Amino acid sequence: NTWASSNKDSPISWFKIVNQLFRKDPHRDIKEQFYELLNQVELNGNSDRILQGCFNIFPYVKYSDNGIRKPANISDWLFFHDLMYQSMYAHNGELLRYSALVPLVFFQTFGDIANKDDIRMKNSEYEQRELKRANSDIVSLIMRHISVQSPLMASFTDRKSLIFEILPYLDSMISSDFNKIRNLKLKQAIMEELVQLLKSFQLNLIQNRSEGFDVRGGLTIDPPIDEVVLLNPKHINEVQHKRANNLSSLLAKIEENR
Amino acid sequence: MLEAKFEEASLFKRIIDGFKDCVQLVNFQCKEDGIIAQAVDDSRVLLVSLEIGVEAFQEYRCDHPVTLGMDLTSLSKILRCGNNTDTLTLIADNTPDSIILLFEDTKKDRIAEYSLKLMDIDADFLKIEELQYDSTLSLPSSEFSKIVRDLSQLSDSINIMITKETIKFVADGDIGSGSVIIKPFVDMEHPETSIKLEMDQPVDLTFGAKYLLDIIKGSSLSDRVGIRLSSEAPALFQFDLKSGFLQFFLAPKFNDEE
Amino acid sequence: MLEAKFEEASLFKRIIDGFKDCVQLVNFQCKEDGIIAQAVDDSRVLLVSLEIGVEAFQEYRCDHPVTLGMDLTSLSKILRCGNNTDTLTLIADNTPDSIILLFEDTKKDRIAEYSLKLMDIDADFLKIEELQYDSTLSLPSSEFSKIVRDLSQLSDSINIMITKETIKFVADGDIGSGSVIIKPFVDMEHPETSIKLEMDQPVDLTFGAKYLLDIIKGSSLSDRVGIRLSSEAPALFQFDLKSGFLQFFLAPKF
Amino acid sequence: SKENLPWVEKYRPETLDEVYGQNEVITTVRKFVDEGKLPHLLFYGPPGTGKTSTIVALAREIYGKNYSNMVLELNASDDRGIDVVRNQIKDFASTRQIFSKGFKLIILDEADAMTNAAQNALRRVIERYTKNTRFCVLANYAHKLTPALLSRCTRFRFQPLPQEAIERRIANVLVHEKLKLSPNAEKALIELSNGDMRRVLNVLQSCKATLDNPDEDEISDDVIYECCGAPRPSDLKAVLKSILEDDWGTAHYTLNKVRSAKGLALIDLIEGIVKILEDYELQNEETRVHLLTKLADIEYSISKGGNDQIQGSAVIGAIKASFENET
Amino acid sequence: SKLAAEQSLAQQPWVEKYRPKNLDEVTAQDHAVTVLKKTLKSANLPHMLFYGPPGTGKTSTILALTKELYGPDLMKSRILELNASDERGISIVREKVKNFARLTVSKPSKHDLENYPCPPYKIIILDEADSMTADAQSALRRTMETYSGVTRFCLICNYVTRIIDPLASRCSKFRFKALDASNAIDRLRFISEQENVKCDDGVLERILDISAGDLRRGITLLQSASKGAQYLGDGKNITSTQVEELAGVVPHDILIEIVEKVKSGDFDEIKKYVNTFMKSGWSAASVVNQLHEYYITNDNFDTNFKNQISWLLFTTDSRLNNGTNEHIQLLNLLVKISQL
Amino acid sequence: SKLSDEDVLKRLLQIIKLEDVKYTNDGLEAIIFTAEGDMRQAINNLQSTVAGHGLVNADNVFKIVDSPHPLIVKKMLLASNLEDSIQILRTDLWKKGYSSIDIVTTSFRVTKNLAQVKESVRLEMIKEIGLTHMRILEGVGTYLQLASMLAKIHKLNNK
Amino acid sequence: WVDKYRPKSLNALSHNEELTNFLKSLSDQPRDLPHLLLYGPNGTGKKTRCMALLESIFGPGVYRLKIDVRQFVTASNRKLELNVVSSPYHLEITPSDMGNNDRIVIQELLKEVAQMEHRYKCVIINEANSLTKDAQAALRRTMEKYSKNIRLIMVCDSMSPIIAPIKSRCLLIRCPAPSDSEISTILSDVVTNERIQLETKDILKRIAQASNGNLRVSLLMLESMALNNELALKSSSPIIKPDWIIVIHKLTRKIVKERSVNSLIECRAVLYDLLAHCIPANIILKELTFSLLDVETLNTTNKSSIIEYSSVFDERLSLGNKAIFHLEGFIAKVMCCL
DNA sequence: AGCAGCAACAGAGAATCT
Ligand SMILES: Nc1ncnc2c1ncn2[C@@H]1O[C@H](COP(=O)(O)OP(=O)(O)OP(O)(O)=S)[C@@H](O)[C@H]1O
Ligand SMILES: Nc1ncnc2c1ncn2[C@@H]1O[C@H](COP(=O)(O)OP(=O)(O)OP(O)(O)=S)[C@@H](O)[C@H]1O
Ligand SMILES: Nc1ncnc2c1ncn2[C@@H]1O[C@H](COP(=O)(O)OP(=O)(O)O)[C@@H](O)[C@H]1O
Ligand SMILES: [Mg+2]
Ligand SMILES: [Mg+2]
Repeated sequence: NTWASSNKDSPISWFKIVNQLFRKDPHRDIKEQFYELLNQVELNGNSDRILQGCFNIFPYVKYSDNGIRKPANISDWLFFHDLMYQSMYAHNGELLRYSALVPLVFFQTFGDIANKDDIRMKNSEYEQRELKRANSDIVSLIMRHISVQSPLMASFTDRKSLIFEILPYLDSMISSDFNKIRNLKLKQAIMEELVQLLKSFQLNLIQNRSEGFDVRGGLTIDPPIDEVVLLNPKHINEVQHKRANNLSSLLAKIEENR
Repeated sequence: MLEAKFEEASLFKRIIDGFKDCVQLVNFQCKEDGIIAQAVDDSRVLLVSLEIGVEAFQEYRCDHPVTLGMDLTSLSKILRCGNNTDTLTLIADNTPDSIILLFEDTKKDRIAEYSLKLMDIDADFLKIEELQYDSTLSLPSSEFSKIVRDLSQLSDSINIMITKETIKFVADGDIGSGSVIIKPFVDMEHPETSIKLEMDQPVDLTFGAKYLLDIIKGSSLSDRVGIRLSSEAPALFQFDLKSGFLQFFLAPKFNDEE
Repeated sequence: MLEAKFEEASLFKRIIDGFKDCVQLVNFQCKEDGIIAQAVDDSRVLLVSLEIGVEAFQEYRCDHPVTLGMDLTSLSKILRCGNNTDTLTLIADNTPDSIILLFEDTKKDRIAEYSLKLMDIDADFLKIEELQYDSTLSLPSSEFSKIVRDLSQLSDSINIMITKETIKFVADGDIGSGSVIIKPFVDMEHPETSIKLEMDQPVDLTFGAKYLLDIIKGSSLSDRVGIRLSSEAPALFQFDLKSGFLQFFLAPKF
Repeated sequence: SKENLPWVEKYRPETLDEVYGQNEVITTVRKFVDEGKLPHLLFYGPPGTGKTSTIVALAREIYGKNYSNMVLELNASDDRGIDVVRNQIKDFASTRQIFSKGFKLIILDEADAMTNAAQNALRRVIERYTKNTRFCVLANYAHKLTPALLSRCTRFRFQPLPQEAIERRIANVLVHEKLKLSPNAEKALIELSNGDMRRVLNVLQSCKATLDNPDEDEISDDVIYECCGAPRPSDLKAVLKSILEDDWGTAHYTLNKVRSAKGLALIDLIEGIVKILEDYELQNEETRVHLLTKLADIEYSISKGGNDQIQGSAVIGAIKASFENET
Repeated sequence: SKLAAEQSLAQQPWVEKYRPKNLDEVTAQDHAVTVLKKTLKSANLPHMLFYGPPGTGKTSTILALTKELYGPDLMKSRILELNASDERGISIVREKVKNFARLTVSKPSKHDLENYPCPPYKIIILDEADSMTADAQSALRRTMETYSGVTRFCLICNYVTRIIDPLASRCSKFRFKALDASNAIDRLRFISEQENVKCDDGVLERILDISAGDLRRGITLLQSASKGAQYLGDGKNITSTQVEELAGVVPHDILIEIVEKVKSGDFDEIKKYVNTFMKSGWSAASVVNQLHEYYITNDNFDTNFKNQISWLLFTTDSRLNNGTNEHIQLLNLLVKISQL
Repeated sequence: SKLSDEDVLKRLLQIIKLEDVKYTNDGLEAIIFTAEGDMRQAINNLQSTVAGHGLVNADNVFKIVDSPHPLIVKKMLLASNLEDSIQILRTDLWKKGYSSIDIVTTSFRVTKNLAQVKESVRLEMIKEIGLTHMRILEGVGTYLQLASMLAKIHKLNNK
Repeated sequence: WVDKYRPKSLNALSHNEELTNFLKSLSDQPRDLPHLLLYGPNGTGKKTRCMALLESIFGPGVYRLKIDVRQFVTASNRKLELNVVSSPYHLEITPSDMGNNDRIVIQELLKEVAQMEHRYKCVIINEANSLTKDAQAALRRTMEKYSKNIRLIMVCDSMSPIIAPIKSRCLLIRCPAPSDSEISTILSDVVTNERIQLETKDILKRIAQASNGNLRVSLLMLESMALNNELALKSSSPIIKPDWIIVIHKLTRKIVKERSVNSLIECRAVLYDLLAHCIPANIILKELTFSLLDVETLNTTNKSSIIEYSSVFDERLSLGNKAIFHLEGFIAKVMCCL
């Protein structure tokens, strides 16, 4: 148990301040608690991380609920914080003094005596930002591939239209169950059109042979469209099993054409 | 195979000093009549082209041409072991993954041997040299270096203008303007200081000073520099070697083109 | 108009080397008896003052004084084309927007000509030199440079103390203290190595080492350096030229 | 020659007797300098009040005509960092004068744009070197200065120029130039100044240029209003009356014809109507709340562009709905 | 030389082809050009700050002034033009602008002083000063205050509020007025006659009416109408309907349908009609402006309704001026005005 | 910690005794009031008043060293009627040359450090003082924006 | 497929005859051509019409284009990497492929292309709505200084984020979405060329009624449902809807079914899963609001508040950068309304 | 999504020694 020297010279972990922002002590004046919390938020200088902590915690916190309006009032503050944070890169940081007020709105609105347990937290945003960057880089690479092959397609394809319209249909076409098609000629014609589509988008079939002793090196599409299109974890498993048989047939047809 | 022994490692070191900095990748090719090498910078405004005949070597054997590409930086990093007076032998098999540089002192004593990793570069040697250029001139290379070093300070562009019996270098920028005017002349007291000029048509071209600065390095290989200019093609700056030459082809600025 | 031709571009290059770094703007003025130039640093503790008489030139013509201000950095950038042995001619009309530097080799061959943009500076030449200084001393400039280079390492302040027949330079800082003591002496084996001292009153002044370091550059213009100190004014360090001089006036640390 | 400088630069005060408007601070500074005790000064005030002119004339009176050499004047145009402080300001404060004997002066003009580290390094330079040099900090906003630096200097607030001093300066300019000015024109000129001598001098030069004559005539209100593009009180009150009493379509037509006959701007009309309605003795403050809120919203929207007709109709509707609560 | 310039101007769009070259070509901004012409004979040009709506002629006015001042020879040596396409941070303002201001004026030639006044100062203009950060703007304060003897500063902007108060006080404020039909009909008719634009009686005045104080957009619309009338080759005159068709103006009948759907109709019918109307590409700003004109001009609605319609249109325009979705804003506006 | 009134008064009395200065009780009270626990600022204001007028009186101290900026702002925000706050802002702050940025920023500080009113109304007043700040930082800083901010604060206080 | 059957000239266009005639009029004299801005609904065919107009201004080689790469250095040595679509007569830039570094690429690339130069080289700025205000301000003067060598053809879907100076500096051309009849006629030619089997023609009309004027979406959906019916469309072939539209519909069902914080958590999770898969938040908000208004359980009082909150939070999202921070707020406000 | 202030590392130039 070592903490005395910490109370002596160290501040309040931003996590401890977030858990304190959702706690009300019934034995102290609400105004004194508010000024103590304001001083702790100001001394920390990291108002953004405290607010992101408050944003991740508030849905799991117990708060006397009438119609979940409290959340509607806080979306307007959070929007005010985002405007203020954008303006900090444009203007000399005079606006930084108001950044400590937004976390204190959580204490006013959601602070309750019921919140005795510390809720642990994480950083979904850094993971979402890195994932959004990776997905944007994949999409930027597909858009470059279209620009090099499809001379006209590139003029009609916006980044948003590519993500929401073109890629989901392209993936649905590749993942379609060819085993239901009894007509061999029609199966061959569809496979020739799909090989032409894979060529127009420059989608390479790579045999991932990274399988420890298990006799099925899964075929993967490069770039992996699957990571951009497949939002639903249930659909990922169904699509992976169907694709494995289709991709082997498509690879054999690409090799035949080569 | 590649088997070329330079009497003095110094010659090869100065040659590579010429490719140095201005290019990253160099493609060498040895053959029955010698060694050639070409390197193009990323913006594609400068081509460095080398030719070393069989007679420039103390020993040269080639029964089967070999083409090899490499990173210039890696090569120069290794090119300071020649003691200048050391003997240097370039060695490679017919299907190399590396190039061996072997430096040896006269006596059996110190043998420094390197095995440099090669890069795969699509063989595509350019043959952009012209039959006739609008104007041709040669002058001491140290003089050309001074002319370039003067003007460089004033602008990122140095203009070369040629009229009958007149060569004029000009730079004009922020702090002001400068010019160096030279006239053809035969010095019998030693003709290596003469300034020759053959003009079939007046020329007036602009080059990016950063590139001319890269080019002046050739002074260390030859006393004189030949400059061939045309309004139809990249300019040629040439530094002769005993059996060979180092050439720099530089595209004139269109208005903004190095 | 301005029309001054230096026999060797080298002399002008060394003179400008003296203003170099320690000042940004220089105000030149050519006239019937020569050229003068003054530059003051931003903190106003150092004044660099030049005088080149008509005889220092190979050719000088002036029928109408011209004052011109310029950025020294721009000037030095251009001042490495002299080949040292090249001939240098400074040229300007009576109401100039630029100053022309013309370097030419003996033969008609190569002619490097520059047109430097001028700056407008309120003409206000200072005349802070004193009639008499408390003490005066001269010694080889290379010796003075070494003395300054020694002590500089120890502190940002170097003290100069003068008493009868004694000159003492001292620095004292973090790692310790240092001192260089020199005594007046006449060397007939070659008097350019002698150390003269005329003291009317003992002096003891402190200067910022960074400034003394700027000043030592004058060694390249003269074999000896004259140092004049007073408790009433900036110290004067002077480097004589053939017909002229480069002077550095430095205010003592309060 | 001084005949080529603009009127704002040509008529810059060179002595402390030419700085009008500021009397309580000018006399105190003169006494400080005559008696000898000149502390570290902090001239805080709006632009165009005469802080730079005051400190320049003060340094001139202190050091003479050689002011440009015995004073270290730094501003936002020059690089003012922590290293710049450490080297230049400390070397200036620690050393002495090269031209005469006396204390030094460091004029940190527009020091509200300095870095916090620079002020933290300078606050100990002001406290250490205080027997041989002084510090003068000029500021328009006192919030950009650290409290430590703000507490080491004596603060002087430059009030906006009053009517008497600005009229005295106008009379001085009319004496220096072959120009005549109407009394009502002079009053209108003082009205559109807000205590800013720069604006007065600029528009005076501009209306002298507008005269088109060899200056045998006078400058009336029409010249000033047509040159500065400012609305007249007559058209202002006419638009306000048509908005308050007349019909919606008639009010729209009146506003359109007023803003299109003289090319007036909607923002100037907004500010004028705000200034006029400030004297209106009104009922329960709800009307004032609605009026101020809607007018400020419309002004902030105009500050970013949009449809001028839509914004004019918005102003009309806002004023009307605000006054509908007064019944 | 000059003939190449004439041909390049003749093969240039009408916006650049008819750019004012002299201070007399300015048709409506007379108050500013009068002072600019008077100071042309004197030598006391002050620091200026042009501000106003876009397309009023600020850049053209300053270019014509600099030309009439310096001549086509000194036009390229005594001018420092900095636009928004260049870097204008604190570093640039401190180094480049200050070095150009501290430099001396270039010597005029013998042919310059014989035809042009050749003032003893140079001009540094900063176009689109709205993008300049306030610290880089405050850095210009003493730069323009101390070197005023050798250089003069001309700021150009659209929103005068984006420039700090000290800079706005140091410069003389010149407000450029909107170019409506009244003060620009002469220039529009001159442009039409110089290009043989055969139109009807009320076309040009209508064009500026669509321009809403913007001569550049009016000249562009006139050029488009002339091209569309020359392609047909019928030899007839341009009509106001043909002009308002290519100007993005919603036809009167389509607007009357919107008024009927707003007056009579529920949320579902209004939403369906808005979804159908958004299929045909129309700018929401133009629809809001036309609805505002119709509602405020029509003498058939109560004043209490008029205050609310004006405030709602103001809010809708303020929201649309921020890059929002036109469909959502238009639907919200129509729904809010339907509840009235 | 801050220096209480007694300590600064004792130090100023010692300095006056050591310097033989003519003073009065109200003048020293005004000096200590304008000092706000700042001994250095107190001694500086005392010396400035002495060298500017000779007699340390409340009138001289107030005419040379304007009253504390935050106190007038607090009295403006704590006004009960809109017209009183508007007149205070016009005469005390705007007619004396105080910039809008200083007014709004001083305003924010006063509110944050306010204790007369509750927490929620203080947060709403701080929110309103913020929009006016954003508009003034965008260059829309005028008297109308501060008037609208005061009107919104009063509307919040209007239940 | 959309790309296999696309017009390459002005005479190959099959809808908006008045727009084709206006384009022919504008391309009659190509040298005295001002800058152009094509605006209208997304999927109308403005990017095809701009290339068709270039095919009239220049030779047929305008479609033979190549993709190159260009590197840029900001303050950091970070080498902003941008690919360029270039042609021997024009070039295409899409500043929507990066963050706040649009101004650098715009100014530098356009100045290089303008300094190097029928007689001019056309420039196609794709998705001009993503251009930041600073990049638009930088392009403002570049549009006017170099008007004899560089002509801009900016393709956008809404002139709302485009500043007024840029709007004035170029002609504005509106591209209205094609009528359902023209879409049906195009789908007819496509299915007769692709050899599809239609039991009844009216299904094509329904495709138009499911596309809302979008031809790009119409042809893609027709081809997607032609693969499910095995190249033979019947009388009751199901309509193939994208996955994100189904997710948004399920989200609205969850919204109208349950209004609580526990459901707000899973709503935030769904929003995160949608945003992480390259789906813009403005389109998410638009579709969510439009499909929430379609809920017949709500009344006019609920729908008015919903559309007001959607407009407010659309302004918030256009003024903010953390899109989920506004999306969750809008969802919470809708939950509080219902 | 500036700047700045920084500090550290690398390259070039000058001086000294062999
Ligand atoms: N009190 C005054 N008396 C006479 N002229 C004045 C006065 N105040 C300002 N002026 C005029 O306005 C010009 C500018 O004055 P400045 O001192 O530079 O303004 P300022 O008070 O320093 O405000 P800034 O520089 O924007 S922070 C002077 O050159 C005078 O022409
Ligand atoms: N007053 C005018 N008289 C004649 N032509 C004008 C006038 N104003 C604008 N124009 C025309 O519009 C073109 C554009 O002029 P500009 O000066 O660039 O407009 P602007 O005020 O700069 O708008 P910006 O740059 O968006 S703020 C000119 O080349 C003229 O063809
Ligand atoms: N004139 C035309 N006739 C038939 N189909 C067309 C025509 N113009 C475009 N299309 C097709 O209609 C769809 C329009 O979507 P898209 O091309 O993305 O639009 P945009 O050109 O605006 O980007 C595409 O399938 C396109 O090939
Ligand atoms: Mg000032
Ligand atoms: Mg402009």
